[PDB]
Amino acid sequence: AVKIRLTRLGSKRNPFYRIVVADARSPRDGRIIEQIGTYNPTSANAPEIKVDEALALKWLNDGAKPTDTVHNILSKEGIMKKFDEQKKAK
Amino acid sequence: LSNNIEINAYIPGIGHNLQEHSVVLVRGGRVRDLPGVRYHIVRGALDTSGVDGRRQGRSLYGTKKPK
Amino acid sequence: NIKSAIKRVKTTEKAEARNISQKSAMRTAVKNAKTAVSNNADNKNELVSLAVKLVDKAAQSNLIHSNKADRIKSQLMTAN
Amino acid sequence: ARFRGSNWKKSRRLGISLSGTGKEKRPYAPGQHGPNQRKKLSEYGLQLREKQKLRYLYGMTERQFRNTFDIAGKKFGVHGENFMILLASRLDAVVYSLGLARTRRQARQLVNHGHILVDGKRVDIPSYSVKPGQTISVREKSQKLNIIVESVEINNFVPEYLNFDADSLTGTFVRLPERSELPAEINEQLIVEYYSR
RNA sequence: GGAGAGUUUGAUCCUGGCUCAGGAUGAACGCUGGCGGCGUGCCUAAUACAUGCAAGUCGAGCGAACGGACGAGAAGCUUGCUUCUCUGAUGUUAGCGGCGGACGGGUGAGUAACACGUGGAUAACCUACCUAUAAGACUGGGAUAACUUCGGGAAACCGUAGCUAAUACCGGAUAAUAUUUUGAACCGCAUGGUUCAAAAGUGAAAGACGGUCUUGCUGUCACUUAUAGAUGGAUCCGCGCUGCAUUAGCUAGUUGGUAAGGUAACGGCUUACCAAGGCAACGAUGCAUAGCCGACCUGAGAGGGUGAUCGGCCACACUGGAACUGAGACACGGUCCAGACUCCUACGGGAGGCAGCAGUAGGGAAUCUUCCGCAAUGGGCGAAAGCCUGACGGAGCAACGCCGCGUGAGUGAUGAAGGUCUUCGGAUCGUAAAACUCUGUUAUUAGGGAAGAACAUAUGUGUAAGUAACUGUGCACAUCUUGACGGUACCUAAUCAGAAAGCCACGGCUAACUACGUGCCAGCAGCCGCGGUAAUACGUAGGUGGCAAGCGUUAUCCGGAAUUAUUGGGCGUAAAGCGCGCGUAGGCGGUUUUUUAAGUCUGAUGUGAAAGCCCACGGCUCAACCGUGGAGGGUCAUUGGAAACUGGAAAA
Repeated sequence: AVKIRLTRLGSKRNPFYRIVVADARSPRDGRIIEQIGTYNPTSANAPEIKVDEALALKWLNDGAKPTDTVHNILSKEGIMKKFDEQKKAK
Repeated sequence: LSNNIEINAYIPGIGHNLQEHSVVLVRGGRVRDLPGVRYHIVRGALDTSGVDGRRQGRSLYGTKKPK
Repeated sequence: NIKSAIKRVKTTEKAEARNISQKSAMRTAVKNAKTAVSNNADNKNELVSLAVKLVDKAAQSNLIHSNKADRIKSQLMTAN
Repeated sequence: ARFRGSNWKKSRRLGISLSGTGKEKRPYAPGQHGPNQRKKLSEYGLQLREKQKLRYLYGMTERQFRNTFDIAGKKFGVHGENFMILLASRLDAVVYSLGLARTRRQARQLVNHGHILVDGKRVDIPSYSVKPGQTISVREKSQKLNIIVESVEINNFVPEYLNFDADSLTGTFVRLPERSELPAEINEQLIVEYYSR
C-alpha cells in the first residue's frame, strides 16, 4: 500500500511533477512522507529530473509498488539496475 | 427592513420617486440635520428611480449617461 | 439508492447465522467448563481442553482475536 | 490610457521641454485662469509635481510606477538612483536614448509594432527591463522604412554606457548608468518622500 | 523602517475626545467599458429538492444460459436450403464466491477540551494490503442460489418441492518464541522485561492457469502458519490555546481502595463492598460566543484583527439510537428501530434522504454550465489488455481581483473655424484640430501549426537469478503503436487610423477657478460649516487636477492612536491617591564567603511537514505566475561546558 508516485504542482498548463513516496490511501495532491527526486516533462526534451538514488533504494528495500511512469525514468537513471542486482541476486 | 426593524432615512436629491408602501434599498450615512436619522437610501438600484436632472455627479443620484 | 451492496447484505446475513452459531456454541461450552470447576471427577479436563480447542477453532475467523482468547485461556486453564 | 493626450500642456505646466511634442506660449500656464497669478505651492505640490514630471516622461501610470518603486525597495546601495536607472533602463528609453527617435513615444509605437528585436526576438511591450550582455535590432526586414533611417542618420547623441552601429542599427547595452550619464536630471529625495504620505 | 491636518475661546498654552487623508476585502451597489495571462466564485436558511451521472471489478476461481465462424452425412430438389447430428474458435452477461464500498469528494451545525498545535512516552496497544525470510501446502465429507416446478403477493417482494459447483462451508491429521505450568541465567523506569530447558493447545485451496510432458517434473499467481520491516490507527502526558465575577462554591460514580467483569490495551469503562475524599482566587463551576492550525490583512516593531480559497487535524451525513459484515466502520451514497417530512397503494401495506457534480425553488444586498474527456497524474479489480472514475485534466459565465498591451506615432499655427470669458485690446481650449508622412501591437481575411503537454503498459530481439531443461518462468535495450483540450496556442503574408474611453473633484484639511441660475428656498455635508438677490462650498456650463478599463459611495479590519502607553502614559489644581489603621496570601528584598545549577549564556543532536512570506537563481516574449535553493522561524525536547547576577543550601 506504499507507492512512490507523482504530485503535480504547476498551475494551469505548465506542470512540474514531483516524485514522492506515499501510502496509496492518501490523496494525490496532499500529504506525503518524504520527497525524493523530481521531474519536468518540458523546458527540455528529454525531461529534466533529479533523484536521491541514495535513500530512494531504502523505500524499495522495505516495500513499494513503484508505478510504471516512475519505473520508466528510474530505468532512464538506471537505479533499478542496482535494485534487481541485489534482489534477484539471491 | 428585511430583518423587520424600524429606522429612518433622508432621501437625497431633487425629486423623490417614492410614496407609501414602496420598496427601496438602503445604505448608511449620518447627517447632522438631527438625530432620528443616521442612514440614507441610494438612488437608482431599485424602485427609487434615478433623477436625470444632473450631468456632473451622474455616477450618483441614479443617473445614466446622456448624449 | 441501492446499487450493489445488496450482495453484501445477503452475505452479511449468511455470515451472521454462521458466526453466531460458532460463538454461542463456544459460550455454552464455557458455561459447561466453569460449571465443571465445582465438580470433582474429570469431567473437567475433557471439557476444558475441548473448549480451549474451540476458542482456536473459532478465533481464526471472527473478531476476538488472540489477546482476549489468551485471556480466557489465561483464567480458565488455571481454574482447573 | 497609456497615451492619448496632448502632452504639451503638461510641459507647459511644469517647466520642462518634453514630452510632447516639439519646441512662446510656455511662459503661461493652462486654462482660462491660466495666465494670471495662481495658488502658492505646498510641499505636497513639489514632490507631486516632481512625480508627474517623471511619470509623463515614459507616459506610464501609477500602479506600474509604484511596483517599479518597490522592486527598487529590495536591492542595496541608495534607492532613488536605482529607481531612476531602472526606470531609464527600460525598452523605450534604450531605444530613444540610443537615438532611434525624436521623442519617447515614437519608440513606443515602434515597439508595440514589434519592429525591434530584443536579442533578435519579437516583443510587443515597452515595459521590458533591458539588461547588459544584449543586443537590440530592428527586424532586418524593416530597417529601411521612412521613419527609422530618417531618424537613424542624425547623431542626436550617444551615452558611453550605450554602443551603437548606425550601419547595422545595432545597439548593445554596456554599463550600469547613472543620472550623471543620463540627461534630463532630477531630484530623487522629493519623490521618495511622496511615497511616505 | 516610522510624517500630520483640522476642530472648544474675544486671542493663548495644555489635558482631552471626534473627523480626514493610506492600505485591504470570498464583497455588493451606481456609472462606464477593448483585449489576453493567472487566480477566485452561497460568508445568509446545516432550508427543502424534480431530472441526469457521482463505486465497481475479476470467466486466467466457480456452475449455468445466449451465441454461431469453421468442418460435415443423407435431402424437400428450391442444389443451398438446411432437420438432426452438430466440430466448436472468439465473446457475452443473469448468478454464486473473493477484494473494494470505511479511501477519495463535501460542509463546519456541534465542541471550551489532550478537540488543535508543539515536545514526549507505550516494562499498558492494534495493524488487511506490500516487502524480506522460514516452514508447510495431507486425508474426507454435507449442502445451496442461479436453473426447473408450485403458492401467496396490487406492487414491493416473499415462501413451496427437486437440483448443481466451487479458491464456498464443515471435520480429522500434522505444525515451534504463539496460552497454562516448572527451573537457570541476564536486565531495568516501579508494576515488570529478554533468552534458554519441559507437560497440554489450534491451520491450510488435494487451487487456477502454462512449459517440458514421463502429465511426472517444475514455473507465475494464489492460500495458510510464523518472525520482522515499514505504513495507517489508538491511549496517556508537560506546555500554549475566549469573555464576563452583576457566575463563588461544585461534584456522589463524585474521589480512593478491594475483587470481578469488560475491552486490542490501561482505566470507575461498568457492577457488588470498605472509605470521605476531590476540585477552586494560580479563578472550580455555571453562563453566552466559536471548529482549530499552518497561514492571510495591517503595522517600521513589538503587537491588533480574521481562519475565504490551498494543505494538516477533528466532528457530522434528515434528527436520534443500536448493532451485524469487516483488518479497519459503530459505516456520506449499507442495514434495523423510533420520529418529522415527501410520495405510491387494489388501503393489506410499501418507497426515499445532494452539507457528491451540475441544476431548481427559498432566503439574501450577493455568488455561475443540468459541458467534453478519461490523453495525463492518482485511485479500485485483474495475469494483463482493459473497465469504472462529475477525483482530476480542461472548455464555458462574472471587470471579482492581480498582472500586461492599446484605443495610434512623427511633421504640422492659424494661434483657423467653433465654445467660453473679456478691463471687449485680447486671452483660452490649441500641434489640439485640419492637413502631410509612417505603422497595424490589437483587430478583418487566408494559409501553415495542428507545437509541446507522449511517458507509456501489452506486442518482437537479445541479457542476467533459478530450474535437470529461458521449454516455460522472474529483467535492461530496441522498434510498433496513444491528444478531450484543439484544427488550439503560436507562426506566416495581406487590408483599414478606420471598430476601441470614462469616473470623481476643484473653500481648507487636498493637487486642482471662472460665468450663469439660485436667494436661509431647492440643495451639499467626512469635519469646520455654506446658502436670506454678485455662493470659487448648492444646481448648470467651460476649464483644470487626479485617476485609469477602471472609477466613486456604503459595511467591515489595522494604521495615524503614545487615544490601555511592556518598547510607550498619568494622579496638587485638568477625569483620576480609598478616611485611616492591624495584618494574611502574594510581589520585592542589606553585606561578605563557600557551594549548587533551576533561571540565565553558550555549543551541539533532533524536530519545528509541504506550499506560502523574505533573499539568489532559471524558465513562461517581460511581469503576474511556476519551480529550484537558500536563509528564516519554537515559551520546544535531549545533551556537554561557563558562574558575575536572580534563585536554593551552608557559614559569617
